[PDB]
Amino acid sequence: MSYNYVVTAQKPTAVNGCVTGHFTSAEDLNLLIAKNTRLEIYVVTAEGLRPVKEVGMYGKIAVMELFRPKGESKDLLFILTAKYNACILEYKQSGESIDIITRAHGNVQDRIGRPSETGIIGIIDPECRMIGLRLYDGLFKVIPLDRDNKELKAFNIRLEELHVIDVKFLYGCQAPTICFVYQDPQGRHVKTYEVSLREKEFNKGPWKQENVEAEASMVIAVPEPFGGAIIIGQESITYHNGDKYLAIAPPIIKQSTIVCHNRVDPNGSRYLLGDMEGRLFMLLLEKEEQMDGTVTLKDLRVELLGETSIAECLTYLDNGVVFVGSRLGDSQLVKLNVDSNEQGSYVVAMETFTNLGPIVDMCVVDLERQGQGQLVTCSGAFKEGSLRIIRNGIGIHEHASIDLPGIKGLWPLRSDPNRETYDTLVLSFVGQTRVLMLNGEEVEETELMGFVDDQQTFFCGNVAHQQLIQITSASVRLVSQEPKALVSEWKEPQAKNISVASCNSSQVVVAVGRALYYLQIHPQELRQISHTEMEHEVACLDITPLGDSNGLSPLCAIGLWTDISARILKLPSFELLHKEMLGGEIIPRSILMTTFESSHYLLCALGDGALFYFGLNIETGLLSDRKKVTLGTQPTVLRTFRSLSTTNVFACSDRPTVIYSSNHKLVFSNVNLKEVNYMCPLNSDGYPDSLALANNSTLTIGTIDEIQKLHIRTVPLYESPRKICYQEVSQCFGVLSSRIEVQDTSGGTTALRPSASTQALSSSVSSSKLFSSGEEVEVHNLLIIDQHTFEVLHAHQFLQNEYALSLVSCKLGKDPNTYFIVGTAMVYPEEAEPKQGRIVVFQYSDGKLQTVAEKEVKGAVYSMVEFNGKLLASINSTVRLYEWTTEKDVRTECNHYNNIMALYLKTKGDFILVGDLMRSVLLLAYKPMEGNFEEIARDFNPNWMSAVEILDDDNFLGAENAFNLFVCQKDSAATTDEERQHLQEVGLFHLGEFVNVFCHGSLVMQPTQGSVLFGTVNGMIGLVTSLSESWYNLLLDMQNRLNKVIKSVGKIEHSFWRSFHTERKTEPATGFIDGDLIESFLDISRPKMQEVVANREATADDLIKVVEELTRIH
Amino acid sequence: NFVSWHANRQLGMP
Repeated sequence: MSYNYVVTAQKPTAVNGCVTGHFTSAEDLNLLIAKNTRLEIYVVTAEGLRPVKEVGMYGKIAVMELFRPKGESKDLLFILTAKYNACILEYKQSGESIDIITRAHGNVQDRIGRPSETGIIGIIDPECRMIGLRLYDGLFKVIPLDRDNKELKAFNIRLEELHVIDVKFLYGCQAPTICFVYQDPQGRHVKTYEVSLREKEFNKGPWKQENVEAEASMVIAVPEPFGGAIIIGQESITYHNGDKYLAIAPPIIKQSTIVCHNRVDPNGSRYLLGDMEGRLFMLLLEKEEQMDGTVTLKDLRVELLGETSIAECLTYLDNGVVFVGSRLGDSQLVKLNVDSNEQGSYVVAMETFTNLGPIVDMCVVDLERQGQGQLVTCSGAFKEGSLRIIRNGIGIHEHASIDLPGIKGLWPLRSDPNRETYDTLVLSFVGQTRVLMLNGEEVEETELMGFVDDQQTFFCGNVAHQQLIQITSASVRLVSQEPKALVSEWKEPQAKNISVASCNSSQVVVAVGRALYYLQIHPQELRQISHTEMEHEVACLDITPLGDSNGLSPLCAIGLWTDISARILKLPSFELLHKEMLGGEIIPRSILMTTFESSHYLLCALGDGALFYFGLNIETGLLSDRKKVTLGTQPTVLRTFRSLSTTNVFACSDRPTVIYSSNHKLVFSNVNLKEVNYMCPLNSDGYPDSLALANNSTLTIGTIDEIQKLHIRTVPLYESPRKICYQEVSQCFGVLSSRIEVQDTSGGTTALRPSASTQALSSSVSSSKLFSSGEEVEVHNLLIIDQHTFEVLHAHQFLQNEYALSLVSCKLGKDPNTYFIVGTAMVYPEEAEPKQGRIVVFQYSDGKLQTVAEKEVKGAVYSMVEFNGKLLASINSTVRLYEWTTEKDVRTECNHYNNIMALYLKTKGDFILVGDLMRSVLLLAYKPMEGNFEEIARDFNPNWMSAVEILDDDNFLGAENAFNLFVCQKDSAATTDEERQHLQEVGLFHLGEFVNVFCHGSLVMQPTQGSVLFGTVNGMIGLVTSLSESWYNLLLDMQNRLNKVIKSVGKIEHSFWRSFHTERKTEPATGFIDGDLIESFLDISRPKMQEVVANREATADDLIKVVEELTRIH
Repeated sequence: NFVSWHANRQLGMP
């Protein structure tokens, strides 16, 4: 009985790799960024980066390399997966659509061999002759590169050298030659081997083995004008080449290890280097021309340009622009300057890209006291540390709220032909019309002398020549502003009522059922121009000029009534150009034509809450993209509003949606509101850049939030945050963080920069006397953070050498107070395990932080959890329950303990508990007879756990060292005294992330069961839910069919990819389903869509809908 | 130390 569902809620945001070249075309400069399973492809432009294509791989990317083989148009792409899927890819832009073709591919796994330390390295020879792979210790796999070998059959060659640190092919070699630093006792050395692929050996190298620094770790192959290698180490950098040897020991380098490099100038006269501390360096090579003897290397030099943010990834682009790919902090575009600016930096940031960093810990809070779901994360590390607040949907802040029932339309109004700020609002009601004035933040209800009030208004705008139009159902009126009078009035030849309005600024198009009349507002008179009659009754109309004319609309959008169809007309005539029959018999509700980017959009929404969208030339009228994307269930009404640069579209419904722009797509995000029926833009004298919104019975006006589907707040900390707990009754957060100080000349610690713990509004240090028994030191604190302003209210620093490891917010025993409890540990470098720590109880209740209790404890307080009125703490392989005395003292019964190392811990409101001991998941219940915990059950089958969660009483989610998820369940069968002691892996699944935190919660609420969010090292954020027999099978069905349909980049089976894989075993996946796969069903053509469907009922529509109910899960 | 091995692991390795 095991059925689980898993979706991405936020795609991975950490950058794992990035590379530069010519892959879009030979005549382009691209940036290729590797997220986890994601390849992103940019064009380096002049403003910055132009996205072109974002693609999913069924595999963690581990090698990403561009190269052009002999006689080749553009660059090709080599990709090696962590599960050893190889492939070579091509960028084919054939049509107006873009594809990634698999020119070759195969799996390069070896049945033999241990995965090397320093990991998979992949490299490509300058001649493009071959691909070198270092996957396993003692083995070097060569893949020969020729026009054939579309399977990448390869061969291994024994590598005599046990333990290779880094490898590159050397430039300018009369045969592929390898260069590498390896380790044997005696330190490290650098060596060469020619690759003889002819006979599959190594031969000799083109130059002797040489010793290198103990910490040497990067090899750079310098290109042809120079040749040889650079070897970057600790405290020393050296050039090697034949008998030529150069070396420097610049002191600046001596701190932080250099982690990455990039070549700036194709001469290799200049390289960028990056630190762990994010200091960025220029490495310059000095060329010494002979006068006939060509160019030689005189010296090496390094200069500190400044500081980026900690980089996985560094890519010189064009003209002093650098992309900094960051894993532990936000990514960024950075301009390099010749002259050092203020602060003395050569580096100036142009752009910053959001990374949820490693999500180290998190929790869900209904932040602004709404039934929602805000995620708050401890993100990043060291100076990149921060909090992140993740919000779902787009919000709007309520300035004014005048209630007023039964509104049926809204139009903004301005009592001055001069400005662009309005001061009048128009509320059309069922039978009536009442106008509003605006003093500032005031709203009074008199009318305009020229406006009807006894009829219903279908339009109210501003026209031409000091004028203000009302198109009431009885007649289209015209009023002059300066001359306050009805300057003319059009009515229907036979006094029939106007049905559908339509009015830009210089043009009018009404309809009386099937009949249409095009009039004009040429000075001070309503002048008729045209008349046609429609094959059916008109449902909706829209006209707003699109570019080449300002006010004078050349085209007409129209919705009909029986053939449920939309069309494009030509207003001078009305002649029928292109018409499109939709399905069903539900009428078009609204239709609208607008301009966004390099696509002129005309879309139409139906009456059941469905929508269809269409791109179109304002030139002619061709049907473009078409996918039935449903919103609410109320007939949607469409509008245009001014925002940032680009001005967008707001869909009114019971499910308020806003339509933005993606790469060059249109974004679909929730608005965070009850139900909107009508909405207009604004610019008021008392309510500037705003929007007006009406429901069943309220009028509203305010500001609009970002743009994305998830909105993200950032709270920089400039240090490492490790743990976070929300405290409701105190309206704030406790965060444990730590910062790094250094060995002073005074001996002690200094300040490598201001951060949250050093710049807090107030502070306190530990005065405890519990203990009396050139270098880097962590210094740990407890931060108290306002849930509203996110300011660092108070910071308490723990003792010298005390690391805080665990944190909790709870009431204890009989006491009504909420104490934030912190479990610590005295940490010294020489020791393997600590023997000392404390449990401190603090109180934040008034306006400050009080140390209530201290409890000496014989080890490190790895985790803790409020049990059932007591404090369950896991101290260094022991588990002990603590009592909170009424004299405000914590105390245990020292013979009542546990032999468990609970690195991760969770509690079921019952007397239960999921731990981890000696690499396993365990289940324990409290037995008060023994004042103890009993070991109900265990998962034998070993697993290096990374996180752990209770789904319900019988099912337990785990995550592990090999990026796999699993569900353990307790046997419901006989010999309940042996087979009961064994819980069982009912579910398996290769997730491809490293999970640090699960927690019950959702970001959705204002149909399936459950909701567990999770946070990742890559910064991913997932969601997990339970299903049921039918769905799981149906969806399991849908998976296998979906595999056969979908084209996957490097020809990798989803089946292989999602299969649970460790060093020990490879099982297929069980009890799990990736929403990710199940959601890509919507991103298929109706064709391939009707394939997946052949055979309850089963249909392309019955089921399209199923998947959407699932999308609303996150 | 085990302790900082653990803090390293949640960062990945660093």
